[PDB]
Amino acid sequence: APFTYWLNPEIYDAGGLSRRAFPEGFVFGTAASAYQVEGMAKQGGRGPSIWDAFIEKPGTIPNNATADVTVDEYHRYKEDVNIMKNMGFDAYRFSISWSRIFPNGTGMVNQEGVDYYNRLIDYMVKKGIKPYANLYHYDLPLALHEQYLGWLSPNIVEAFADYADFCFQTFGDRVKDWFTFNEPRCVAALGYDNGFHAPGRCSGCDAGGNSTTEPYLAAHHLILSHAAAVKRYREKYQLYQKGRIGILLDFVWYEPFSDSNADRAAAQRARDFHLGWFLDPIIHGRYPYSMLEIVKDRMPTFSDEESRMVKDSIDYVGINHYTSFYMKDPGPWNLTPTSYQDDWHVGFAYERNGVPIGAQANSYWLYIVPWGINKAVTYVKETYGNPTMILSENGMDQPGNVSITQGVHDTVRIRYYRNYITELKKAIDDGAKVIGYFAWSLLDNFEWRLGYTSRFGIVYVDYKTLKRYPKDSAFWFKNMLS
Ligand SMILES: OC[C@@H]1[C@@H](O)[C@H](O)[C@H](O)c2nccn21
Repeated sequence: APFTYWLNPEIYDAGGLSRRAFPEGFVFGTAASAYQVEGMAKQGGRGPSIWDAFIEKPGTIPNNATADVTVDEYHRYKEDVNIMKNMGFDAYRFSISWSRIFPNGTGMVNQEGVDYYNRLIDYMVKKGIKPYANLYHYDLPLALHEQYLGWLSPNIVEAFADYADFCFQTFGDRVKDWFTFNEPRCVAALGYDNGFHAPGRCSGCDAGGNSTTEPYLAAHHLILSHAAAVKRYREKYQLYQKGRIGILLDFVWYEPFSDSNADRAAAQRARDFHLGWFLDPIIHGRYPYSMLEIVKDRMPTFSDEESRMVKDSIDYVGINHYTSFYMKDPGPWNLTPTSYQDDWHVGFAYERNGVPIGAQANSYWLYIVPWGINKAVTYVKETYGNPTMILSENGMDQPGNVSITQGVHDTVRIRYYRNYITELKKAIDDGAKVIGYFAWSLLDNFEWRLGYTSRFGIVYVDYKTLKRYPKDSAFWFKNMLS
């Protein structure tokens, strides 16, 4: 419809933002993941992942949609990179599909898979887009899950390190910025606490599991796998390739509902279980105190050697930040362990004095709370010794069921980005060592359990034709970044 092409004046209101408002060399980019954008899930030599198996169960994804094709970046990568360049972005964080490189997780390399990533990276470099390569975004090769239950076995650690090592050796001559994992908290909690994500394990889940122990086991092995991969990079590659390696951690801002000691403690406890679970080991070589005291024997311990390997195993930390909630003390605690989520012993709140903390996006979990990004970045600065940070994801979603015509006029997303980036700038002006910002995501894509019912892109994708239509938010970035 002709209204698709109405010029939204919001595009040109940058709210005082520009590159001059950020540090010299500050990177702006977009982020996506292999499974969510590539397609060719069962082609090109790619081995099955745990999500290929998980999606097979009817009812798992709305309308039984799959990511077998999704937005087909496998074939359309030049177009996508061209849009990124045209909108003024400096960088693209993509992920490498483990099972596209090693169909069964180990051993035989799938050369067709290697050739794909080589094409993608060479084109990015040609067009002057900086590659940031994440090694893992939820896509464990099914064979490793079948062999020894994947993240639940110590066997996975060296399996991951070998895969990482291969990637460094193969792609590290042009990829200078690496991440080991996207959101290991999500991998552990959604995969093994409530089974919402693959492999769908939890207490009483059809696939089996134990919510009291398995999340902590998976998280422990993810931390070890991260540190073993970083060891490979540091000992064999870093000096020659002159790149950097880190990890991507989700961080919801938890704000005390009131200034009571109990509510402040509740908020800290939520931070500990959400972020500290991974960041305390990396920065201090130990788990958070609250977690140790609450979870006790159900949390694995690091050997002295492991602790040394894990501590300072990053050159920077990616903070994936979207939203904030209020946190309350929930009263006396139940003494019987039931789940990781229950181990937090906190109460969530979404409003205070009849006022919502913010408007909701399409996603049930996503509340629009711009001030939260400032508090979250300041918290990491003050708590973890002013580490080098990348704000590695930020964005919001519309319903999937919107047309091209209305889908492109995403004024709410412009406001989201203007406000959140403004609040991030305040944190940086106050001393936070943030070196980059990445929007989730360039394209509308396969949104895990929500399938195609959620649209996170700054570029609309018609799923019938796979044609791209930049939304007003993409043009907002284009104007702001120029
Ligand atoms: O929900 C939108 C996106 C996901 O598509 C993706 O897994 C990303 O890593 C992420 N972290 C928090 C939210 N999101």
